[PDB]
Amino acid sequence: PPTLPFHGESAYRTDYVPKPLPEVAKPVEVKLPPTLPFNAQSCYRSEY
Amino acid sequence: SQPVFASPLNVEKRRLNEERALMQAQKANIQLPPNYGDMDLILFPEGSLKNSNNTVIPQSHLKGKSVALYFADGADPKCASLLPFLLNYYRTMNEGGANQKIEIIFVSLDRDREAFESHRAHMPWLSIDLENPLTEILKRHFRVMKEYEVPTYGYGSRTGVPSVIVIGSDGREAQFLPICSGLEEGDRALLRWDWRNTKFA
Repeated sequence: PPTLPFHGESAYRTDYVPKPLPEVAKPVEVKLPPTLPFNAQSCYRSEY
Repeated sequence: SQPVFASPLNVEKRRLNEERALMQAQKANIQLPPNYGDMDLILFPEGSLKNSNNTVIPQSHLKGKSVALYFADGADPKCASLLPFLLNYYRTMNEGGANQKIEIIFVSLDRDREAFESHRAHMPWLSIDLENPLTEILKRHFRVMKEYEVPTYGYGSRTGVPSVIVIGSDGREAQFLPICSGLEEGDRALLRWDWRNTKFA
């Protein structure tokens, strides 16, 4: 008589394989608004 | 080294891969023997697969196809019961889309040439020549047999004839379709096919 060869693979042996790592490369590139150039052009030079 | 370590496809793959790795080693820090993920192989040779019109296609034609081997026997009553269900699944699942989705290769456990050809006349998908040793290599690789004739190496009989095995590009056992296994879902286990997740790349 033959031996029924043991096929069997547990939960811990089956149901996860090493996943590919998540592809993350994205910073928050913020274009700076340039400082709005200032003429609240003062009193002395403004009127006299 | 998947699904097993002791299989002829695996040992030939190991021999070819670390022969090539050693060759590049004296041609050039390199790592010996190579890691299994680094290892690559050709799963089907040039003249293995054959369609319903008896014209050969190479392995590169299976790309983008959720492909599965079908170990089958002409005279087995499970296979005779399963074959129309697999046929209609292939038919409907492939008809209902604007893209090819699943593809089946046929591996034969049948006794002889005439009965193999009579069985193959009913299958509308790809198949492997019976006297091609690739059938025996795949049977020993995925551990399928009707009865203990070839000695398994402390391993098990993963399935009995018939079976549907979703495979990968490197011979990975992507998922089991439980027709005759520890789960025993006859003719409706086919719906467990995750064709989105598994593709022959």
